[PDB]
Amino acid sequence: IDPFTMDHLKHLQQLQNIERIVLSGIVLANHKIEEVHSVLEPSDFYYPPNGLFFEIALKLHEEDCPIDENFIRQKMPKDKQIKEEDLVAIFAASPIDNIEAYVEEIKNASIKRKLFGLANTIREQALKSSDILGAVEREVYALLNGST
Amino acid sequence: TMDHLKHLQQLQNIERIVLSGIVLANHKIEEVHSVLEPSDFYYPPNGLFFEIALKLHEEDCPIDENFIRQKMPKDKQIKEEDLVAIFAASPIDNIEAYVEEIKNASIKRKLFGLANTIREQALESASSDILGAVEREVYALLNGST
Amino acid sequence: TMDHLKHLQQLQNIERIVLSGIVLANHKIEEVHSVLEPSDFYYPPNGLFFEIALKLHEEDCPIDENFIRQKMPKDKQIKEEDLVAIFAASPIDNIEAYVEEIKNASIKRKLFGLANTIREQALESASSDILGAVEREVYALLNGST
Amino acid sequence: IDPFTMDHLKHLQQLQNIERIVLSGIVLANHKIEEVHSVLEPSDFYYPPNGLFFEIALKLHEEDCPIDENFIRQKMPKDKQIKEEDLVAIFAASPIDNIEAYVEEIKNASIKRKLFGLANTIREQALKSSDILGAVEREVYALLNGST
Amino acid sequence: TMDHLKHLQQLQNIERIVLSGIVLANHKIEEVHSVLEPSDFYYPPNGLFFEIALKLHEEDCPIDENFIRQKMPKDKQIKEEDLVAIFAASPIDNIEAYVEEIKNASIKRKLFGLANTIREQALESASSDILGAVEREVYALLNGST
Amino acid sequence: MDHLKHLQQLQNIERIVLSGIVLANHKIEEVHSVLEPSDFYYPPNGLFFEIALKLHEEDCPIDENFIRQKMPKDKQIKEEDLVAIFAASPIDNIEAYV
Amino acid sequence: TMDHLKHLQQLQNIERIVLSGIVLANHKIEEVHSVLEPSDFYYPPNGLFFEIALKLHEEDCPIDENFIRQKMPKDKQIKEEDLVAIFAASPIDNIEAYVEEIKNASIKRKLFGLANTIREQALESKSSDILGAVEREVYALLNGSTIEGFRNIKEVLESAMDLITENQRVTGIPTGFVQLDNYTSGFNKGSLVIIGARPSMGKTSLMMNMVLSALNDDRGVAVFSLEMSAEQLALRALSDLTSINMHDLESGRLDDDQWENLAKCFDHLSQKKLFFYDKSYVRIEQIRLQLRKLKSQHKELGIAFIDYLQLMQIAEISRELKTLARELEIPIIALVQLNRSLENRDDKRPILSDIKGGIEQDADIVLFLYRGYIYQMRAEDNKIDKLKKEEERRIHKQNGSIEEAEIIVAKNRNGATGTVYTRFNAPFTRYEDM
Amino acid sequence: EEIKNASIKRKLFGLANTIREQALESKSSDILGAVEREVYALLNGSTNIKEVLESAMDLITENQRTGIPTGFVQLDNYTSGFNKGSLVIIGARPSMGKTSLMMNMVLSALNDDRGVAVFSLEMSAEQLALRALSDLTSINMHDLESGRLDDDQWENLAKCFDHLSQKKLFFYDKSYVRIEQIRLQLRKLKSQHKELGIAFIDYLQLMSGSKATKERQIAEISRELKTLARELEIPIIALVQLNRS
Repeated sequence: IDPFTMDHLKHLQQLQNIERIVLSGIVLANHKIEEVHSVLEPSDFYYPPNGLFFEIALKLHEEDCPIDENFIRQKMPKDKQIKEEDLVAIFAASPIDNIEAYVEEIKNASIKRKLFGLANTIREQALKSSDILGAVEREVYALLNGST
Repeated sequence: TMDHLKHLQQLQNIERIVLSGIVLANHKIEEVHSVLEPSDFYYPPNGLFFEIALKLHEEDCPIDENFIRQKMPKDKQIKEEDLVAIFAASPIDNIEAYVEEIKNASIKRKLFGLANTIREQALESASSDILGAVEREVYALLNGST
Repeated sequence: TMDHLKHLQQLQNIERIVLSGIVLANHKIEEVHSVLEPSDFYYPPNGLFFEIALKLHEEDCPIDENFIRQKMPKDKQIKEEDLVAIFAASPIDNIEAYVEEIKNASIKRKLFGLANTIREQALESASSDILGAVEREVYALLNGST
Repeated sequence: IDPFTMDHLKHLQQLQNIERIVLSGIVLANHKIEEVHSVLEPSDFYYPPNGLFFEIALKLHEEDCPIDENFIRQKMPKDKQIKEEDLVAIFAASPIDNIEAYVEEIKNASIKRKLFGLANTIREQALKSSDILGAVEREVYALLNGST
Repeated sequence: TMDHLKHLQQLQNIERIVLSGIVLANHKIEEVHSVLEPSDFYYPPNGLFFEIALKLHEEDCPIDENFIRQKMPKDKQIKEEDLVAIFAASPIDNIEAYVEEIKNASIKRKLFGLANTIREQALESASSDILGAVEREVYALLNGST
Repeated sequence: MDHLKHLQQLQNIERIVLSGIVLANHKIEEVHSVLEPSDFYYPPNGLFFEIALKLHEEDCPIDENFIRQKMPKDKQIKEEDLVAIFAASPIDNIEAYV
Repeated sequence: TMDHLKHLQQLQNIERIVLSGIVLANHKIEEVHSVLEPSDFYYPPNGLFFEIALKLHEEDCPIDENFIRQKMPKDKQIKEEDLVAIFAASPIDNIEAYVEEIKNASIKRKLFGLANTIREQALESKSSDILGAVEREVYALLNGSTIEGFRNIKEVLESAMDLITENQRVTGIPTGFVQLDNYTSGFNKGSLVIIGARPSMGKTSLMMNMVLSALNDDRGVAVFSLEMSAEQLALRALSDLTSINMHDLESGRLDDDQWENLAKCFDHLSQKKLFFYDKSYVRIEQIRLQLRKLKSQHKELGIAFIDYLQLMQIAEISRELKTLARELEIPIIALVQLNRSLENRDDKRPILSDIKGGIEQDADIVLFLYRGYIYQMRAEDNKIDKLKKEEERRIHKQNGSIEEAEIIVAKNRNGATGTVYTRFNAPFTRYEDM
Repeated sequence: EEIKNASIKRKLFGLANTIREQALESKSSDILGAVEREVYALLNGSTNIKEVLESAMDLITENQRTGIPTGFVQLDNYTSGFNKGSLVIIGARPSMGKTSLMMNMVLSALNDDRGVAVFSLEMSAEQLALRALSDLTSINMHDLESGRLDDDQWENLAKCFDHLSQKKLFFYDKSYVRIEQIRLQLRKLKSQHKELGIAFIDYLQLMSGSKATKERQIAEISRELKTLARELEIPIIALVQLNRS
């Protein structure tokens, strides 16, 4: 955006780091992937390498394979490859016990992001209007199903 | 692309015709007000026009040039050009569709504003609190149409 | 694209960790050898390392710096840098997955070579004779994995 | 390829000629198309005009129409048209009785060709490896079904 | 693209072979005429050739160089080059397929002309009258093939 | 795989040289006298070199900041290489490395 | 992959740096304030910080953690995280560029504000008014930039006086000839000086002595030989130092007493600030560039010499050379080889116009070499030829090989025009001073 | 006029956007130059008998309402003072006292309290001032240049010092300025100071041929200068160094 208000950006800096740490803890604790996946999805990540990282992690756990640098490094989807910086930075992250609070944060950012595009969409729809009236209800059902 | 202005001029035209039809048919005001509110109009002179019309019908006073011209709220006055232009409009019978059409346009504006509101919510890195805001807006829109 | 080398360095790393884990846990050598062979390693010093380890376990001799350093085959010696680097590696428990992973890499190399072999067959305008070569290779691969 | 070893090319020169003669005999003997088709397919031809030639020949026999220059010349698929040189050269070919030995030759070349691309494929697969292990079996089933 | 001429030369060739086969086998003329007409030939000397052949068979006179050369209609004569070229053609047995093939080519020409006709109808901004023209053409084509 | 061994070493050497010039601004002259931006294998290194030259010509010192602002704004060097340059251990008399 | 404002947090760091440099060097605040202002700062605590710094400097009070923490305005409070971070910053010298760059950032800020402003201003319209607004904004920015500006003379006048009075307490670089310095008043800075001499007259030898005149004044000299190589040029100078004839020095043989004085002048010159460039037929721009380069490398450089200029236009060469003369603020001396049309004339004395795409004008001071004996000889030969149609050298050698020479001072901008007589020594090819 | 207004606005907005995006780069000097060029673009974009009759009225009304004093009444008998927007040129040989002579006429305008802009390419500003003080204090050049001055000379010196110091005087000693750069700088200074009624330049050297057009011609330069002369409506004076022929 064109607007620069010396803020909101730090929120982004925060969320990257959060995703990083979240991934790190699971690197250390392979089992946490279930409680993470129960909440977060690969698309839910802001930072794309983190989301892809998550995807690979999932595919590894489903075949009962432990999580570390090597596994990820070979089990690359070869459709997209992760930049080394993002890769290493995740392992570098300070792993903190009890991350269920942090998971919700990224879930929150994902909620926000899913909201913005939708808002733009429905805004554009109004330019036919009964269809937009229905569109509100459909978006409502979407969010309602999303939260619960 | 000069697109959007052409729609706006049209909605103005609709408001004109509606008001003209009410000028000719005083009784239609009930079925109009039953749907629309003064705030629901896009073009301000038309909305004010509507408000005055309401205040006249409530006191059993007929609606024509003279009445509006005199029963002005003296806080704001309607431009004579727009005023006469309303009377100049070709009045078409059974405008009940046109009424709801303007309802639709008002819905559009309220929608734009609401969507922008939640956009501002997205500007404020809160999300469960943000999640609730949608639900509250839903009740507003749901009650508005029905 | 600097791609392939990054995988090779990694497989080296895996071999390192595996050997380290065996250094710490002498008993794991049985479950390792049950799968892998000295020829199955990509990195030669690691394979030789493995061979020596085998010869030590067979004679009930423990595995550490001293043993390897002395029980050298004197036909080839392991570079000290690689040697120590093996000990330096972070040993991780239950490497049975890593073992099969290296098995997979060995499978990859044997595959490359086999495919190239049949490619050479295609270089030699023979085809029923060429047709048979695939079947013989099939038994080799089938027996290898199972 | 970059390699030139004064040989293997003559094999190619041979196979073109073989396809040519094979086609010629059927031009002379319309009935042989069945025993050819039972073995060879249009894709099995190295030289594309020969394969297309074969395709048209098949479509002509199925409607019980004899095989000569004219029939082919009109019943062009109009999606691809054959160069006149290749066309005439086939009829020009010396027709020899008992071609069942020659059919097998082109079948052989087709086997070789089908092999090479496959070899490259499976070579590339190894770069995930269990999938490649399965890939060997699938290629095996493919070739096994191909020969029998 | 030099395409279409190559087809035309071929159809000429077919007509040649057909006539040659009839030269060798006089009896085939019945099964030919049963299908084709003099007007049905593309190459005019071939059609005239056919006409003369018919007139000869009807009077129980055999068909060869001499007969054609003498039984010329004297309104039009066949070029000697084309004439001899007919005899030069390699005669192939059972040409009943070739006959219908030429029938097909004649069908093609009659089709081109018919389609062009209705095109001219479209040139004349008439349409129910124009609608009928298609139906009449349909009966013509339907009767022609069957 | 000796070729890529040389590759992984050359990346390091380029970085080293660049860092040495970071600390010793004046060395850029003897570098340019030999090397050119195209002479570099790793593109960000060449780009970096180019920027360094542009800074020296306007007699401006060389550090993390000078590069970041004076980005060609056609291309921005990925952070991973960029920092790694500064992280490189400085070694003197790199003329042989050059 | 790219996020705006990322560079900005880096931009803040620069402010931090500059402030730290001023912390260490209190005097730097003046040269900072002369450019930057408190509003010029992006990061507010830094700007107000600067404000405080100014208020403290004006009362002649040093700037430090103690002085800063105490003189708090109590209207705005600097966050602890920042406050410490500023002092914690690593101290950096030559922060002038950093100041300039922060000025750049502020400038950019004025840009973003004004650029948006004028557009909306123009939206309403009297478009002529909008135009005038553009003009006023233009003048505002122009005054704001202060890049290659004008003002002010009166300040520099005082320093220019304080410089000449200090020496009054020689005006330029010493020539070597007291006769010549009476007219030239020494080599004044940014002054273009040219010497046009005929070949073998001892031009190349004469130049080196004047080079030495600057070397004993410890002033950096850049030397440019296009046609000739450096080695010989050094050899002549040693021929003038060791007082040894050219041939003995060139051939190789030296006795016990001469090699000693030779080696004695050797390291003497070796330690002297001397630079060489023997590459042939260099272009004028390459000269400008290399001189920029060497002056950037060495501040000490106070004078330059070139030998010699070739005929191809001379006006533009002299122009760009005067340009560079005032640019690097040092007097530049180049040698020119005059046209042969000089000798076609009856009076073979060199004149200003003899080197004729136009005639050279840009030179401030022009000097000519004239040997009175060499043209006397030709007249005597002509008279002999006239007598047919109608030992002196050995005496010269026995005298001490001294001949009369004239150094014509034909051109001296806003000075005196005259001729000076100097004794020339033929074997050493040297001009004796008296 | 109104449609022209709209077009003007149209171009303006584009320019505004251009400069807006330019800031993202973060070379501010380049940005300054961009401002100057865009300014020139806008400025240039903006700017029979009955026609001449009006000017004929505006000329006599001006005399009823002559120029800037030269300093020499002899010369002012011919020149009739420095009329506004009039291009005047001086060709003089070197060392004749050209640099010295100009300053007297500078003083003549300064005593007329009209702002004078001075442009020295070849020489430095300081020296140019030193000659002026040499003419004010009536002291020989060398004494002022060397530094030693007695009680009576340093006194009259300091007395003329602040006297000239307060006068409306401007200087530009930067080397090798371009004609367009001159035009721009004069626009800037005239915009900064309205009072300035005259300008002086010393000096341009003549280069003939064809290679003299790209590397920097006085024929078109004099044209651009007449342009600016009528532009700022003030008489411009430049010094010329004639050829040796």
